[PDB]
Amino acid sequence: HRPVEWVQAVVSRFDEQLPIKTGQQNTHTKVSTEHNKECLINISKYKFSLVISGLTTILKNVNNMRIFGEAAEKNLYLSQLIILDTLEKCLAGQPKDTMRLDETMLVKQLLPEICHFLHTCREGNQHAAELRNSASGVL
Amino acid sequence: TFWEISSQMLFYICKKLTSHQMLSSTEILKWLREILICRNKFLLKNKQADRSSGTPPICRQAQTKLEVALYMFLWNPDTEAVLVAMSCFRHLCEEADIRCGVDEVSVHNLLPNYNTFMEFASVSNMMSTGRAALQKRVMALLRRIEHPTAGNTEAWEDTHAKWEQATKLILNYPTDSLQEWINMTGFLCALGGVCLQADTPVSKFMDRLLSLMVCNHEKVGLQIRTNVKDLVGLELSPALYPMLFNKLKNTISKFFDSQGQVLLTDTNTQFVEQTIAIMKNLLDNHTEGSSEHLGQASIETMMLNLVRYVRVLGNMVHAIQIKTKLCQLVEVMMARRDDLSFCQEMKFRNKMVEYLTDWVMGTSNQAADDDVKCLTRDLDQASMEAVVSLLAGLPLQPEEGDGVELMEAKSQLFLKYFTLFMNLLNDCSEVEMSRRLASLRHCTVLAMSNLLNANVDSGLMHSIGLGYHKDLQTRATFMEVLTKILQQGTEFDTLAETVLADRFERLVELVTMMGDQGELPIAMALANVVPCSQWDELARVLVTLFDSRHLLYQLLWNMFSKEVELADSMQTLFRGNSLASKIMTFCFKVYGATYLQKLLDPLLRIVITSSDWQHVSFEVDPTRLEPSESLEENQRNLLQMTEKFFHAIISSSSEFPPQLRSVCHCLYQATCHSLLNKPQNSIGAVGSAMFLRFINPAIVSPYEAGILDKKPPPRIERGLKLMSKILQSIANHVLFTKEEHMRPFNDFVKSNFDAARRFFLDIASDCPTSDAVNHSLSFISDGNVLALHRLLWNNQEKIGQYLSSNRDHKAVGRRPFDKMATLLAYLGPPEHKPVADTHWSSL
Amino acid sequence: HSLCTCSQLHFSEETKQVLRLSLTEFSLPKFYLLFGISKVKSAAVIAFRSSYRDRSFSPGSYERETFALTSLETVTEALLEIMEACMRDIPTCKWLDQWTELAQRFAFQYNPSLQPRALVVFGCISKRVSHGQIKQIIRILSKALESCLKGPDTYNSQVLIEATVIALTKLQPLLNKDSPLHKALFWVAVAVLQLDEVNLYSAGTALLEQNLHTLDSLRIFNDKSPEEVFMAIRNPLEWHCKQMDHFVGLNFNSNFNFALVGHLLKGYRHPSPAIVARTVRILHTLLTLVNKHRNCDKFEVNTQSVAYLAALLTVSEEVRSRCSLKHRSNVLLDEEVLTDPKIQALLLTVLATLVKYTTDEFDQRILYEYLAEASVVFPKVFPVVHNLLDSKINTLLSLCQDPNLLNPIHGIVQSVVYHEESPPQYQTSYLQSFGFNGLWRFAGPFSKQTQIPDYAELIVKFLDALIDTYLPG
Ligand SMILES: [Zn+2]
Repeated sequence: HRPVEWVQAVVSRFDEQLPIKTGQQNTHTKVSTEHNKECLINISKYKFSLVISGLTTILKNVNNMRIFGEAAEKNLYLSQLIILDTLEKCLAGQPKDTMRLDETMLVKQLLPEICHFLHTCREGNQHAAELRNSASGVL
Repeated sequence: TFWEISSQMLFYICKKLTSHQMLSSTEILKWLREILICRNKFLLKNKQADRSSGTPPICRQAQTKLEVALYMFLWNPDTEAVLVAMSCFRHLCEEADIRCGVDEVSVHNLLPNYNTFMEFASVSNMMSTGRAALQKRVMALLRRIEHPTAGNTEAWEDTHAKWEQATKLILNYPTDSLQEWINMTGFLCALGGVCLQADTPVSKFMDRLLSLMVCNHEKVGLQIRTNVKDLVGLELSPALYPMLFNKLKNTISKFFDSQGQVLLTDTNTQFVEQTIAIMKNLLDNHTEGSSEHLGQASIETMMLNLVRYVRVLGNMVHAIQIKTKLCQLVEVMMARRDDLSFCQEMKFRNKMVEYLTDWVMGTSNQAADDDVKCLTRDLDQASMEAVVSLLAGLPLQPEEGDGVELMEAKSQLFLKYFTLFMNLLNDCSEVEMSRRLASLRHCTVLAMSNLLNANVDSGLMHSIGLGYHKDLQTRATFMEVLTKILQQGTEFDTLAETVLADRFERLVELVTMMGDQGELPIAMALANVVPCSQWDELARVLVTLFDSRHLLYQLLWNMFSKEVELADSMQTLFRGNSLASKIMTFCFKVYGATYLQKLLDPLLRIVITSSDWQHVSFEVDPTRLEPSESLEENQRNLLQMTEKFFHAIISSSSEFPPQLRSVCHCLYQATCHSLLNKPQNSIGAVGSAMFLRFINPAIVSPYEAGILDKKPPPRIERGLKLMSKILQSIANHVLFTKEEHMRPFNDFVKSNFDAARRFFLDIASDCPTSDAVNHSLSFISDGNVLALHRLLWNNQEKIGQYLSSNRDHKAVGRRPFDKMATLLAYLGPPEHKPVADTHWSSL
Repeated sequence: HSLCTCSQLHFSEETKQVLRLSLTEFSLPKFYLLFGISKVKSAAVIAFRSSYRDRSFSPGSYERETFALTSLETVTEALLEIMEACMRDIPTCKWLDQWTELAQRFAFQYNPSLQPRALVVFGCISKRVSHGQIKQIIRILSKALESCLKGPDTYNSQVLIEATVIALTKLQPLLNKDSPLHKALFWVAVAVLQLDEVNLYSAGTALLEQNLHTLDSLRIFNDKSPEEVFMAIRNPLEWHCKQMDHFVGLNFNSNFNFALVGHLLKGYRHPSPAIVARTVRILHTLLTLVNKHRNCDKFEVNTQSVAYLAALLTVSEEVRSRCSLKHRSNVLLDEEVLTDPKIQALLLTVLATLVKYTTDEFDQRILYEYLAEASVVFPKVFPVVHNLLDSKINTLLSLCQDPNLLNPIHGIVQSVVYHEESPPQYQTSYLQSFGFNGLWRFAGPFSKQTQIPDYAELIVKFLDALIDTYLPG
């Protein structure tokens, strides 16, 4: 009832601190936003479907948007790098109780986004090199 | 191998950091921080396993080049490096603690500036701010370095050469570099005291600094004059004031040729306009440690030459602006009149009332016929505010050299000033700007009050006609002055003990109020809110007052207890700079000076003059021993002397001053309670502190303490210094180790551990309250009270706020605070201090 | 000045020093403020005018400052002090008896413009009081409430309620040592803290700080507890009281100690800093009397003393140290002693209420640490507190940027989800089951619109019954 809304707030504040999203200095030397990540990671251990399903939609929007300019691109490369690093720790730290209860999500929500990075990418010599390394670890 | 290899690495790298700037310097600094941490851990581990801790010459030659690099980073333009470099200072303190656990004298001997270094680390734990804000904190810390060393003294001289080359490139060749220059200059001004003591490198920094004050450079000239004025006024180290006042004077004395005719040059005007701004800031702020240096030199002859120069500028928009600022400096100079030194104060104050009353011409702006000459109105306001301050308690003196007799000459002089103020008073009538005339008229009536108050005999006749004036507000003021004069006896008349004896009786009873639980709210409140610059005055007044009432123990118990419990330094903290320490210095210096003179005087006469000791030496260092000297002969003589001095001290328990037994007891109780709330012995610390801080300095240097008329011969000087170490060890209850020179005496010191303790027992065994010994003299101490009543008045507002917060359970409707406001208002404002008849002197 | 220099009177030298010192106090800026002429440099200049024979002055600045009955006390007590000093040197002097009679004639008669002031004077210069007089003062308070709610002319009679409470403060210490009213006057202080007005709340506490103080000198709590002393005398008229609890929402028959702290919490919101410190003293004083009955060192944690220790948490340094959170002597939130579900639900509600209104960085830090720690120690009953924490946390999660204030909050979130998925055993309406459904409302900020809560009609009947039970005639 009430606490469900508390989780959304931690999830929502994750979006509005990605560099592509306007940087309003809420990072406060990145200490504040750093704490929000770790709290979000811990919640995954008990609400696995909600946090994960929250992060696919966040990633789905970042990929599917248009930007122009060298400065803007550096942000998009940097923002997606954070999402995958965070998305892997949620999976990695899950208790190994064979919690295989996500059949519906993967087939049409998460995989069609991870497979996107693994395609042989000629957009950048170095940028795509590090992402494909990051997306492989998650897959 | 580790200490030789590790230090050699440090020597090489620490030499490159000071060599010149590099792109990666900030990074090498962070790495260097961690290398020091690792060295500390190994030392701690090694010390536990075996004390051994080798210190080869390379160890000392690399322990020094490190400090020469932690100072020179304090003015780096980058804010990141400077914040790191302050942190590294803490590691030098820790490495000293490990190397020697005796914080009493070992820690403060390896690392003389231990105390201030601990303050560097704390500041670094603060919110990051701009460059300007941080630099104003680095300087304040640098101003507190006391003892010269090889790190202090070489850092100043090393960065001076860099400073002297940056200036040439900025000037000789017609913004990033200008910010580095501004940092270096602030470094040398703040940390110049160490390098002080003709052609010394410090006296050349000052010379170059008084040429930039008049720098006329087409491109950057303006910024140099502005920063130099700011730094030399607000940031200079107080220990350099005597060298400044004496250098500005010798620069202005060349503007007058023979026969005293001024020489306008359009650059002498620029110099004499910066000097006023420098002297106005340097006087208008109170900095700790300036009390003993501000009053060392006189500034009379410089101030007279400043008024006598601007007197000839003329009338203009510029000249009238210089005259206004010169009048505002005099007003500040008369506020600090009790911290300056005068050779003839009465004639100085008389000879400037004469000068400044010539610019007070009224109606000039109306005659000027100019709208821009509204400034000349401000000059009259400035001149009258200055003249009011010069006349407070000033007897009139006619400049001698004329036939007229003294009494008749003073009367003609009073009339001259009186008629001048009356004429100015008439022109401020409403019929003849409603605010400007209100202020100027108020001052003129406050200057005739001061002139008459000090010259009743000389000028009462000329003033009686003020009682029928046309202005009813002037008649009221004149009839309050006549009331004051009547209430004061014409002369002493032996009426001080009767008329005024009971006037302030209620004042002292208020401060000595035994606040419940013995808290003394007024005394404690007075301690907190008084400015630090006035802490010397407060210690004298409080100690003298309470002792006269036979309550000295009560004051001390509330004074030392806080710091001892507040800080683990306990006895160690009473040797810094703080109110609790200054009360200690006063008690030793005033009550104990006579104790030592009657003790060491006969003994020093024997060794210094007696025939038996005509040809003797006290040199027991084989390395320093001369070929003719015999070690056995030297050792026996030195031992016999220590028997004479040590024996005399023990037998002098009965003559120990009563005033000091209370001080010793408080430390005994305060330290005893400190252990209670936490095999250490209370008497151990009291006796050790007493010996090191009271008796040892007298023995080591008897001449500079007034026990002797001329400096002792070098032979006896060495003997006394060695004897001090032997006497100190006995008090500490320790033996000699690591010093083979003194090892043969470890038997003598051991046999005396008992007798010393019995002595400390006698002095420190007095009752916490003097129930056994009591007397009631109740000194009136009139001259001391006036100083107290003057101190309370000036701090009325701050004292009130402090008391209000506490005593919450019982409101302040009738707490001491409410009694103070009623009593202060009843007594009235304090009098004016009379002119000084001597040079400045201190305790 | 005339008393000092009068010849018909022969004052000793000690007395004349007192009069001369008083003559100086009245000229200070403190007393210029009491008389209402602050902003005036000299009073004499304004009193007279030079052109009185020429023209007639035209009054200006019709705005006039309000007069507070607390200022009349300071004036009425500085003048009483002067009179007494003179009466010592005058045998068989009648000054104080005559002044007392004049005060009575106006105190006990209906006059909207003089009765409030006369009542305050009467209680300051009186040396004796009887039951009959203490009866009439309460009957005036009863009627003032009745008239106040009937019509809109409220401020006129809200001052007559303030002066009546002020007088009872000054007269109780003079009552008979064995009168029943020493205890019944406790329920008058409480009934005055329920009217929700800053001036009535400030005067209500002063009658309670001293009521406890007087009862000690008579040694009534020596072998009993405040709950037994005050609840026994309330028994005869419980029927009227049982209806006041229901509307206010604080049951006194369920948990006396938590109900009383439910009234003293609103005192942290008072604008005056000097009244916030007064309510802190009362909390200290009540803690001492309850533990002493148990001989429990004055800081032990138990069912009786848990309520007072929660309130003092954010103000007293000693309480924090003596009762510190376990996961850093004893520790608050002990599950070995705080076993009853009710007593561990009235402790969390107090801790959540304090944060909801607090707006200080330091204060919020200390309280969120205890709530975060309490989430793991009382998982079952914590969800009865979500609403009091819901709104403010939601904002704090988003916009906060303070690591010190952010770590404890995250601890709360991590603990709610982990213990979720279990059916709700205790709901948010658990407190209403046994009365305390008004604890979180009563402690809110004072209302700007000064309106009687409109259940004062019950208080009027309660006082009416009180007089009959203990003052039959
Ligand atoms: Zn001289």
